[PDB]
Amino acid sequence: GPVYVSGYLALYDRALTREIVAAALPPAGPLPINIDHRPRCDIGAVLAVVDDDRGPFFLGVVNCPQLGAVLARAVGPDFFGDMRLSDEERLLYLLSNYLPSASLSSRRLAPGEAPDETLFAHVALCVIGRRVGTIVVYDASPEAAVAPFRQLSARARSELLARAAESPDRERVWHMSEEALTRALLMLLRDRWELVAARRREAGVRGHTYLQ
Repeated sequence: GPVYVSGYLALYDRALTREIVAAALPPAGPLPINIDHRPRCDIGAVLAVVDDDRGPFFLGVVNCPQLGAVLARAVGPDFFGDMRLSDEERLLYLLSNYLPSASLSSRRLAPGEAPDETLFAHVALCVIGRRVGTIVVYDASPEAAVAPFRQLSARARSELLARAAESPDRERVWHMSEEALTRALLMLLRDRWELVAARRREAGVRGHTYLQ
């Protein structure tokens, strides 16, 4: 089944000003979600983007049956210990630990060219490494995936769930070959995890299950 992802794509007062985001929303078509900007590597879709006071904020669906297996193999045999967990839960831990950030693709415009509905192309989910994007949260339902962002306005929150519940992409399934996903997902960890823990706290996002 599907799992869900959310985050601020950018923060107005930290590339993206209020004016630009206004000109870009809502997008001219739905935005795919992919791994590290690789096409032929779509795993989901942005169900909605709102223009919250702090920044543009998305809610997305991930739903690629092959993904959990390939992730589980990356991480290798010993990762979960004694823990008794469903496939859904395993994947959420794996997403939370190996794809903890995202990266909006915006079209570079020529000078002279005014931002519009086609500006935003897609949201890459970013594999942990040299460079970490904007922090995201994963969970089993849309409400749970948005819940840790306590600063999200109520206006933007309902609007985002309302929009998301009528996305034509809510029920899709994205199939990926194992070979495709395997290329996508290949000390440097320990360091990057401190950064990610840091950016999580900076963003107000705290948990015990998938977040810390």
